[PDB]
Amino acid sequence: LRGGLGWESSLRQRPMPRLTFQA
Amino acid sequence: MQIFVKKTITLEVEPSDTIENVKAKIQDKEGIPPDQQRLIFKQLEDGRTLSDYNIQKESTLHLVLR
Amino acid sequence: LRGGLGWESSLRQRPMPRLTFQAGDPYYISKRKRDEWLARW
Amino acid sequence: KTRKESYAIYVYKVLKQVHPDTGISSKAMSIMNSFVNDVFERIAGEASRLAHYNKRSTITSREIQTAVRLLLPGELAKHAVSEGTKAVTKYTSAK
Amino acid sequence: RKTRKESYAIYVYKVLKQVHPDTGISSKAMSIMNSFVNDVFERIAGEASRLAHYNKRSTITSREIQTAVRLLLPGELAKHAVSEGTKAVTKYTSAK
Amino acid sequence: KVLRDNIQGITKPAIRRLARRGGVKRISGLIYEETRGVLKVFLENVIRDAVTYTEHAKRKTVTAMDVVYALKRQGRTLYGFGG
Amino acid sequence: RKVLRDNIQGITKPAIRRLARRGGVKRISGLIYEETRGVLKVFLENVIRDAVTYTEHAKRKTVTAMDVVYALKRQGRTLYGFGG
Amino acid sequence: KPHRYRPGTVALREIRRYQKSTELLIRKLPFQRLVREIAQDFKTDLRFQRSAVMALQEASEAYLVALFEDTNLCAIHAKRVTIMPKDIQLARRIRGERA
Amino acid sequence: PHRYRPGTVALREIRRYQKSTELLIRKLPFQRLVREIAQDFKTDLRFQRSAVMALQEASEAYLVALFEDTNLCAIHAKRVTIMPKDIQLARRIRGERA
Amino acid sequence: TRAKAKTRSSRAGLQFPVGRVHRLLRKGNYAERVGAGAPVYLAAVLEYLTAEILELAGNAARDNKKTRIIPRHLQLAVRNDEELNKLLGRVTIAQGGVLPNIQSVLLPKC
Amino acid sequence: AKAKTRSSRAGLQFPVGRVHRLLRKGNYAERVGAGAPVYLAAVLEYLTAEILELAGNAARDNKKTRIIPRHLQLAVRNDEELNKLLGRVTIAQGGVLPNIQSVLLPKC
DNA sequence: CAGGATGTATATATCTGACACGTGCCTGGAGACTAGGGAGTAATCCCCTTGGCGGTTAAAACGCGGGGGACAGCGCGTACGTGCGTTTAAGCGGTGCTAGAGCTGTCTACGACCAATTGAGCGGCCTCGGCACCGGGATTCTCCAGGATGTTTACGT
DNA sequence: ACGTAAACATCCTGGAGAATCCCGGTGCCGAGGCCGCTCAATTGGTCGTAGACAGCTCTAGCACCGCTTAAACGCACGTACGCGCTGTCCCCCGCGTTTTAACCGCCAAGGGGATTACTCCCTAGTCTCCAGGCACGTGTCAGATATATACATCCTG
Repeated sequence: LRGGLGWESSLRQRPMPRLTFQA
Repeated sequence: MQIFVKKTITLEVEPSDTIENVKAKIQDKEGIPPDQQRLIFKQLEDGRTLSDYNIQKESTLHLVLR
Repeated sequence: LRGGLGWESSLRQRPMPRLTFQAGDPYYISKRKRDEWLARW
Repeated sequence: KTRKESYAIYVYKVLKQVHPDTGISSKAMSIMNSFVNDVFERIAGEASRLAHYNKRSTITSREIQTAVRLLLPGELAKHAVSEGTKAVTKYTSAK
Repeated sequence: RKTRKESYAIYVYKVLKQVHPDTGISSKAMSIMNSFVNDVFERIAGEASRLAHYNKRSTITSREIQTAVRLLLPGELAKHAVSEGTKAVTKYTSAK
Repeated sequence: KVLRDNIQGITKPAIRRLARRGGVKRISGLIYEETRGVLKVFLENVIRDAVTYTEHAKRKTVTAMDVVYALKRQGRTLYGFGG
Repeated sequence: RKVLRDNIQGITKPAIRRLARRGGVKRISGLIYEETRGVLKVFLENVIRDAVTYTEHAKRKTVTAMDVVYALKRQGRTLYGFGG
Repeated sequence: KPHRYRPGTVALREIRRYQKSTELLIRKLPFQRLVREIAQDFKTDLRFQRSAVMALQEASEAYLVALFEDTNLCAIHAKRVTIMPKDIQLARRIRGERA
Repeated sequence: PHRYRPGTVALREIRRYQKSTELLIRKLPFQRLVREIAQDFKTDLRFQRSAVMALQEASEAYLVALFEDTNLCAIHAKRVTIMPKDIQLARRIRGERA
Repeated sequence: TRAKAKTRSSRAGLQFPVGRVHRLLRKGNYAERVGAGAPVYLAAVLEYLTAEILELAGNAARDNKKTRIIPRHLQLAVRNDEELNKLLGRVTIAQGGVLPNIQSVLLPKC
Repeated sequence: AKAKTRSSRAGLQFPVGRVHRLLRKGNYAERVGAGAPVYLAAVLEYLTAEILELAGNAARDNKKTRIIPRHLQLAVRNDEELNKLLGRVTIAQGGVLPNIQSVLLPKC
């Protein structure tokens, strides 16, 4: 996925989400 | 002019007063002898005055029992 | 007070010591126990 | 007069290339310009330090790529350097 | 026998003998002090360079160094530093 | 015209709102003074560097650029003010 | 290959105990000897990545003390003693 | 007979409302007056731009909110819901501000 | 027979290790671990003798400072035993975990 | 004279000002000299970074059914990505707000 | 004519000339001032003198006549301003400041 | 343990308009096209530092076992922090109004770049002694458990 | 009401390791003298950055007045805090006993670094042209407000 119009390929598919550690 | 000594103690003082004179104020109010009191603002010696320690009104003083 | 022979005066006098912040040990107790301390004191 | 250099037009161009049906606020544009300037300064400073490493007086693509690798974390770096390489391998292709 | 290295060891030893006439310093401590001098020098010089880029200037005059040292060192340290620095510059004005 | 007792301007409900955006539920009464002291210390630290930059620039007003660059000095760089 | 125990067991229980005592903790739970190992591995990966990157950029095939100290300085933990 | 809300559940609505929004929370006039009062000691008869005071507002609010995020972590750690000043002090110490 | 009260030898060890300044991690296992972890990034890597020492000594300081912070967390929770949650929360507040 | 001029950005296939990046590198006295490919690499990296950030921001904005990118969307796009949050760990965004999130224990049980 | 070193005419021991050369070759600006190396060398000398005096006092306390990096760490970490300046620095073989939390210590 | 009511939210449709978006002008900055020359590029070699080998052997790691101090859970009392109603002190805004001070163009001149000379300050190279390590004894210093003197119930009347 | 005994309760203390003081032998490494050399101080020119100065104007500070709004105050009230009690259980401190880190020595050689010749990429400089910044002018299609409803919580047999 990602990409879009003139940005075909490249980008970062499935980026890492923030963790937000809970105590 | 007022300060707060931590139990929490309220004592009226003067800029030129010494620690020992302030130390006697706890004895009158709380009954704790000055020799068993160690005052924190660094330890403050009896001879040095409040102004020498840069103590102003509503200063943060701490009392720990010996 | 500082001195330093060759470095007469100048430099810094009476540096501030490190705070070394302490955890929850303020000698704080109940007033009833504190009241008993006054009788002993 | 008194012109002010900015990355506004280029940021808008890449925005329209990546999202041809959306806009951007003036404050958002200013934030993006500040981010671009900060990242440029960071990468260029790291490249300068890397040049001063090996007693080299010049800045080439090699150490700017190394600086990008050092700065950008994880997969992002593995993308960016690759992208950068493309921009070079075609730049020398056509003059 | 070649590739001479530059270090502040001689100067650090000289100032140490200026302070404590009867105290030495080990090689590990000498390296600590040399690295500290290098790090502080780089910090002040880099901040002065950025602070000269600040006002579209091209010269790191004494004012930039003074402002950087007043803006890097904390507390009375910085104050003391600038005083010392000013004194040095004043000597440069006196002797020419 | 000098000013005094100006740290009371940060009122108790404002501090409660700041804490709520922080992500808390209950606030002890003693917080509304320790956090005022924290804000005063932070403002001192930032304002000192901003004033230093302004004094070096040979100008009598503190511009936004000086503030944001003082913020960047402390590892708290701020976007959105023409950095 | 040294991928038998990953050699991380080398940092052992008494070593973690000594490090913690130097830190200044009276009592240590038994579930920390793995958390500390994980933290050590993460930190060492973070530092050695930059050190090896510095070595790779310099076209040399050995990791010198300069690369390690300058990687540490870049990460925000300056280290005096090994040059600089 | 009058409708009353149980304590602790209005705070959740408030937390959602102030986390969803993005505007400034401290009043502008008191903060500007405080900034002038604290900066007047460093250099007498100073002057601030409109953006200068606003920039200090955003920096202070972001720092205060981020500190309260770490303060809540400390208070939650002690197996409690409320936050004490010692939570703030320990959060500052761990960050390295008051070490 | 003689037996110290559980908890007093710990202060003895704390004072002994704080007063001293040697290296608390065995040099050979740490060097082997360093070689193993750097093997993944680039195979056939040589390490300077003072490179590993700087790596280990800097690593030791980080762990010691981390244990000082995680000790503060344990006392703050009204305890004396440091726990994995203490290390995790100290790291999270320090800004390394997230 | 010469032929028709054309920008180095066209040669590099970018719309970022490689020429302006080269001028900034020269006038920023980072090094005594700068290579020809260094501004190209810097422009490409800046382009990729701003493209990723803008794409995430636009995705968040379209999620919030708002077609104009405001500073609020920038934090929603940056902090929601772990790598971008790590890149901007010590960065505060004006009018960015905070991420809506509450600790699990604070939430009431069943 | 007879040449006297710039440090002597500035009343310094740190090398003002070497500092000037480092500033010039360090690529910090197109040009550098005449008084900038003097100011920077004076600041470096003052800082070194301060930390060395503290370390020598620590050594005199520790019944030693030469300075070990442990003395440097003890000196730097026992001064609030110096520790704040060196807050992100790990001194080689420096150890740590000996201190204990009050809770851990026995009450009496 | 399922029904009802509420002040909280969801959506819809209107204005309403500051405001990103085209659109010229043109100008300062970028590009094209020459020489010029050091900085980097290759190739060689020389220590040499790095890795790997093999015996002690003793220090440190490892395993085991009793137990005691700490961790954790549950319970009870309260004070203090929250939700809500009522002023009210003050934020916010809208509009003149002044002058300090930020920008900007000019002249000049003085401080910095640089080049050729010259000498000495500092770097490396041995070199000697003395400061710090280490070994061990005697010495105090800490820390432990234990018999011993107070104390306020808890039973009795 | 009221006797004495009883478990706790804690200053006092004997004795078993632990940390110091001192004494002494011994290396290994600082401090220093020495030779040299490469680099900093002199002196001269030239030249362009930055002080000043003068002017223009941006806007920062100041004020006034309505309005309306969050703040301050009080007040029931519940519920989270903090102390206490108890019951596990799991690190602790030693005691054997297994392991291997550290040391010392030897050896092979990979490559870090210094030298030397080359070449070609970056800079300086001219000249010319055009992309981006600025000022106009928008026509808007993104931002509020007036309503229609679902519903999470706190009552109910």
